[PDB]
Amino acid sequence: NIVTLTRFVMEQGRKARGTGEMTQLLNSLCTAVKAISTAVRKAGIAHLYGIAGAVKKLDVLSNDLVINVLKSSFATCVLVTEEDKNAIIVEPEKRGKYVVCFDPLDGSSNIDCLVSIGTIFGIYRKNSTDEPSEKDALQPGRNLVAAGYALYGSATMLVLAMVNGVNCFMLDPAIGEFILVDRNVKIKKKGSIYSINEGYAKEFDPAITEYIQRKKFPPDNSAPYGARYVGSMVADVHRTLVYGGIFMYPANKKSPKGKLRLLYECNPMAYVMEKAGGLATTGKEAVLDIVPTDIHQRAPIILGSPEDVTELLEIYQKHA
Amino acid sequence: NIVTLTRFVMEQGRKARGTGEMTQLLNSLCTAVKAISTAVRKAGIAHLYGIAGAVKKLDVLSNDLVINVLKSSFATCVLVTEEDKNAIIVEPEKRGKYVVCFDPLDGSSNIDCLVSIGTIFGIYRKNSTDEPSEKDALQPGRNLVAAGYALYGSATMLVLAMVNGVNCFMLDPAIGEFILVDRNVKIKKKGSIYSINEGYAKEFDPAITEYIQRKKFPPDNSAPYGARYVGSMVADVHRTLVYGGIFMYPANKKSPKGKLRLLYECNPMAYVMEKAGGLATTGKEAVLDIVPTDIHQRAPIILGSPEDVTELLEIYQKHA
Amino acid sequence: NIVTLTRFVMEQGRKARGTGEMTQLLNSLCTAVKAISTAVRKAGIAHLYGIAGAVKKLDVLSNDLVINVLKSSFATCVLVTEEDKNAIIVEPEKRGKYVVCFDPLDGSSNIDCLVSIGTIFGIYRKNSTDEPSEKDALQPGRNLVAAGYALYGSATMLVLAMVNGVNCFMLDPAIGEFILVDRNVKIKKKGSIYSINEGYAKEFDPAITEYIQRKKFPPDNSAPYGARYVGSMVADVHRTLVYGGIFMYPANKKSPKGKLRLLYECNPMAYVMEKAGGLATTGKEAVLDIVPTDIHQRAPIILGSPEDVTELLEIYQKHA
Amino acid sequence: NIVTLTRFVMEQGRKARGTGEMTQLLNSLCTAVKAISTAVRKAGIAHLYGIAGAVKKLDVLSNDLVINVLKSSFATCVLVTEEDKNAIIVEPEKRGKYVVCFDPLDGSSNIDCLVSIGTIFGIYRKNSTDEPSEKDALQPGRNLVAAGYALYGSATMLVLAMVNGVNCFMLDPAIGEFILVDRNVKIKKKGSIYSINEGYAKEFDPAITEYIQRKKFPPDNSAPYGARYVGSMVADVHRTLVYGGIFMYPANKKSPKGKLRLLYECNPMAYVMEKAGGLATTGKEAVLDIVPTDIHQRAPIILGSPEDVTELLEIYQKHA
Ligand SMILES: Nc1ncnc2c1ncn2[C@@H]1O[C@H](COP(=O)(O)O)[C@@H](O)[C@H]1O
Ligand SMILES: Nc1ncnc2c1ncn2[C@@H]1O[C@H](COP(=O)(O)O)[C@@H](O)[C@H]1O
Ligand SMILES: Nc1ncnc2c1ncn2[C@@H]1O[C@H](COP(=O)(O)O)[C@@H](O)[C@H]1O
Ligand SMILES: Nc1ncnc2c1ncn2[C@@H]1O[C@H](COP(=O)(O)O)[C@@H](O)[C@H]1O
Ligand SMILES: O=P(O)(O)OC[C@H]1O[C@@](CO)(OP(=O)(O)O)[C@@H](O)[C@@H]1O
Ligand SMILES: O=P(O)(O)OC[C@H]1O[C@@](CO)(OP(=O)(O)O)[C@@H](O)[C@@H]1O
Ligand SMILES: O=P(O)(O)OC[C@H]1O[C@@](CO)(OP(=O)(O)O)[C@@H](O)[C@@H]1O
Ligand SMILES: O=P(O)(O)OC[C@H]1O[C@@](CO)(OP(=O)(O)O)[C@@H](O)[C@@H]1O
Ligand SMILES: [Zn+2]
Ligand SMILES: [Zn+2]
Ligand SMILES: [Zn+2]
Ligand SMILES: [Zn+2]
Repeated sequence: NIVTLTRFVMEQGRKARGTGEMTQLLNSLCTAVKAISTAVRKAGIAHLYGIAGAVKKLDVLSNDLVINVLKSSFATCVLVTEEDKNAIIVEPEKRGKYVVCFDPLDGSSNIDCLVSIGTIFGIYRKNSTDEPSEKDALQPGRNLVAAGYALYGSATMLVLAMVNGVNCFMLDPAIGEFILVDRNVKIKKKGSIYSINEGYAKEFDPAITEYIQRKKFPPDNSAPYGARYVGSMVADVHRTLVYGGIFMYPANKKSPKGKLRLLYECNPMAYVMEKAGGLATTGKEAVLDIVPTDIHQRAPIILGSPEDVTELLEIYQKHA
Repeated sequence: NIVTLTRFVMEQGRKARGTGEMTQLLNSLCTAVKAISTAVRKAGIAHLYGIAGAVKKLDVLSNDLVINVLKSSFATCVLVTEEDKNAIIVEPEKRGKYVVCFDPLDGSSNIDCLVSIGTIFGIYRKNSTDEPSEKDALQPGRNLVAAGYALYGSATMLVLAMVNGVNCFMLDPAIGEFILVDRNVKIKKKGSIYSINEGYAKEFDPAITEYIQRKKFPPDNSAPYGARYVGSMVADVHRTLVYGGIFMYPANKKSPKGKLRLLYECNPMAYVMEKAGGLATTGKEAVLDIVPTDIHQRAPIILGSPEDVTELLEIYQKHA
Repeated sequence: NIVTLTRFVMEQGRKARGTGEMTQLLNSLCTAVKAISTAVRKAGIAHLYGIAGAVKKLDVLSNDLVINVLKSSFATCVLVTEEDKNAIIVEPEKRGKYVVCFDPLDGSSNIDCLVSIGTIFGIYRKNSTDEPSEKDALQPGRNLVAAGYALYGSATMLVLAMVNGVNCFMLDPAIGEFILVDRNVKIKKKGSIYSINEGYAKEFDPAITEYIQRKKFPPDNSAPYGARYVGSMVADVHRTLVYGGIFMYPANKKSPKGKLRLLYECNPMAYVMEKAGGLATTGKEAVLDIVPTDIHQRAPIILGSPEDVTELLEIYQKHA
Repeated sequence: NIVTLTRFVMEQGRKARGTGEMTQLLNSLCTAVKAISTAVRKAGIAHLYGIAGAVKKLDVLSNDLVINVLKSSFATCVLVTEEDKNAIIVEPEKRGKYVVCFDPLDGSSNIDCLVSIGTIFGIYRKNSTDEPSEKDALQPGRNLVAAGYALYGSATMLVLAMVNGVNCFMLDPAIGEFILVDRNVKIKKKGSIYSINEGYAKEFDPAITEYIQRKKFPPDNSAPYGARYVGSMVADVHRTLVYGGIFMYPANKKSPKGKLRLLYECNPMAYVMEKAGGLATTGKEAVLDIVPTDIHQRAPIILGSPEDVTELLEIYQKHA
């Protein structure tokens, strides 16, 4: 009773009576993630180092792989990449109805020191009948059909959230299959870890400043929270999902609108947190309700266990 | 030309005119690290999920692979594991002269959320003419013949430090060969990242507190440091070696002698840092000079780029 | 423009407007073949040999893997295995409409000396509405919906024939995907290799005896045919498919009805040869037209390039 | 306990008190065979089929991997390849004392239909005090220091024969390690399989003809032998070593000096057969005693179980 991702997606497409265009897209996504995972684990590196006698940095190659494999699903009309200034309009022969927003290799500062990196994606349905253009990507994350990420960590995991729930799949690289290892994931209501880059403590607003303080010096004299900040949003959000706690990347003054991008970092991760029973907020509003105006717009985000996120939203409220 | 770890170790053994007993040992570490890497990446997991009809949790397995493959080398007499209450004395039939101190899977809290984990090891030459015992492991780190670690991060890397210097080997998993990618590694003199678990801020001593303060609000008005703390010592020490900066786990009033263990976490990493041109101090003395009195003794450690560690030792001096 | 087997099967199921039950079955088949290929290449063998301190012969395990993965496709009601005396009736919860006939590891005498072995399968649609029983498997191969084989040779290849043609897919074991490498395969009209076990020359009928003779001593004094007989039907039929020539395993007197079994050796391979433009005959009739009476019935078979098979059928005719 | 090939070669080198130059060489063969095995199994093929948007045919690549990884050993002075018109003299900077004769990918006709293929090698110690030349390769096979082959069949196996005997190592591709699975291999005294290309029956001499006749129609009325002929010498010789029997490629009147080459096909396999207790004859003399006069010279060879080869030498004597 092994459920593979291939079996799971097809079963879901059949219960939903899709024409199979969305199933084709998700199957292409699973193929693109396995190919990236293999290049990230450095298979074939001996050839660069001349094992047979005698370039593509991993993020450019992860980008070429997601664009090609997704264009050949015949299921997308618009692609937005973290790595590309403009939205990619798929050629008419290869068009389908979906819009995919992705970060091809997340945790750019973490690539060379070999810490966990990952791929983040969100899928929208084209809501118009005109030529595909950037406009089709500019939808609130509330409109996502599916979103998720693949983590290339000690093992590779693909986490997929759709209307029905969040499920986690582990890649068995011996057979190239993702196996369902966690069905219907729900985040703990309260965690014990907070995750933020405190080197920006000087630019933090008073509510963040107050909340961190409370985590280190708890008023009630319970144990302080542990701190963890891997530096790759994928890696820090996955641990928040699996262990609980809170992850924050607020507006500071170098990034006054936050550093993380809305369509392919914040919205995918916000949708997974909400399908898992957590909250994802800007501090003032829910991330999935923002209507973007630029495909590379930034938003501050705080996401994680609902009691921890509620505790910080109450501090935001008493500072107005 | 492709220098594999097997070619490198055999040539270093030839230069040194060793009998070949330490080359057999280093070759046995290379095999155990490859077998742990494959298990960590979850190859064969489908069989656990019933793919063929019809769990040695990853740290017990890593522990069992290092002890067995190292007894089979005929090169060791005493083995000290993070996982083991007592020193393991190798049966006289497999007995050789080296003492191997190791942490088989570091970053215990990070195993389940799939963040980078790793193996740490230090090798001593047995010095007594007595029967092998715990005592042959209780040598200052200054007496280490070789030390290093394997990081199972986005790719698997082995870093080996011997008298000659520090060399980095990348595993090419397609051929099961460690390839020399970075020779005679030297840490940057000053970095821009500090790494510490700030959840313990209530229990830090005043030189640590003052130092974190200067990193966040620089008195000379230079730019603040970035913060990173993955939570696995191997991953944080490895990013410190490759990018620079400082890593700290001081005594807090929960772990008043520090948390990390001297024989198999602090001494191996101190020895690597020192052969790469950096420092490793308790804040009061050099880690490699401590005379161990217990195989599971703990020590504080501060390590990293020479200028950053020196800056903290200055602050430690204006407070005593 | 890579076509993977997953993309190809789904596209074909959509053009045919299947409910997706056949697509699910073929996706399970692709997962079962990858798992067998990995166990055949001996991944993990170091664990039998005690790498970590401390049974299922490859054909019993290949059998357990095909039965479990096919039962969990929820698409089969009857299974017939080379290795099982009785047909397997799938439990009602897991039932679907298809009947699958398979040889789990072909070339039993070739397993231990490591020569090419393979998996052979044929799929029928249940043509009745009564309880599944052996009767459902007893259909002429003319009724096959899909048939094919996976060869675990120097590389792993899956050859799949359905009404529309024969296509060959190569496993890239680095990502676990089968990639379409040969579309719409057609066998050469005449080949230059004959494949038969000549150690039975004493029991051969006069038409076989005459035909071999003509291959070694050609009347017209052209070049003799080369001989090849790997000993695994999969391996010998695949070379016949790809290079042309003829493969024969006639009735001799130890196997007076031939040695090869009809439902899971002869019919699958006969269907592939006919979709590829070749012939497969008993010598008297076409193999796919035999109506079987026992699920483990044997049939002689001669298959391959049509001019070569016609030349031997003309000799059969002048010996009556 | 797990004996890897790296552990075995290093201990044999220690027993023999070698300087370590032949251990470096055998370790370089183990690495080149792992890299050819991965290429043969087609890992990374998706990249050729455009998975990332945007061939060194397998024998050229195998050739380039053996020469490069062997020059990098600093252990060879002359290399003779099946693929190379002339002997390769290693640059004085990489020059050592051994002469390596090899066939990089044997079974050229079988590469495209994916039947077992393999690598064959023989190592001589250079004997002249002269500048290295073709001449140091022209030594009788009796002067070989080590010989063996790698078979890329259903699993990858390395068979190594040195003075001590023949040992078989299975590649565990999950960890990239060759594991000792069969120690001091001895061929059966009499087998029940004969292997020859009978398509040449018109050109065989009368002792071969008579011998095949006795195998098919036994005069003492014992059971006929089975016939097997894969078509790749490594695969057929390997099945002869493990099951027994006889392998023959006599001179036919197309190849009157035989087809297989003395330095890198016949001598390596003869040396393995002899260390396993079997025979290797041209029909007239022992293969290992022939004095080569050309690095690409051909010889007939008959090899296999002692009683079967002796039976054929008897027939060869009643005809001259
Ligand atoms: N594999 C899938 N699993 C989840 N829901 C899907 C699946 N396939 C399609 N559906 C649902 O059906 C809609 C249209 O399917 P489609 O015709 O394939 O584009 C999708 O946008 C989903 O809401
Ligand atoms: N492979 C090696 N590379 C580095 N130094 C080694 C090597 N092998 C041995 N040596 C040095 O020589 C000493 C004795 O070698 P051994 O006889 O093998 O125990 C060791 O303690 C090292 O200091
Ligand atoms: N993936 C497939 N490719 C080939 N034809 C198929 C495919 N799926 C289904 N069809 C055809 O449609 C019939 C019924 O499909 P199904 O409802 O899935 O059982 C099959 O028996 C085939 O003839
Ligand atoms: N690893 C080895 N195993 C078998 N015998 C070896 C080994 N290494 C060297 N010897 C023997 O010792 C000789 C000289 O060793 P070397 O100094 O390395 O060239 C060789 O020609 C072999 O006969
Ligand atoms: O160094 P800081 O400022 O903390 O930024 C890290 C954040 O930005 C991202 C976005 O791509 O990393 P990075 O810039 O290194 O590429 C996230 O993965 C991560 O959470
Ligand atoms: O949770 P904190 O207290 O920060 O401790 C993490 C430190 O301890 C160690 C030691 O084993 O991790 P862990 O307990 O999770 O196994 C180090 O890897 C790590 O640097
Ligand atoms: O030894 P012979 O009689 O030639 O039989 C081999 C034939 O039978 C099969 C059937 O399973 O092999 P085997 O008995 O060794 O298992 C075929 O793969 C093969 O073509
Ligand atoms: O076709 P025949 O004449 O039987 O020759 C096959 C023999 O020659 C060799 C020598 O290289 O194969 P091939 O030409 O196909 O490369 C051997 O592997 C094999 O045993
Ligand atoms: Zn990012
Ligand atoms: Zn640890
Ligand atoms: Zn069979
Ligand atoms: Zn050859």
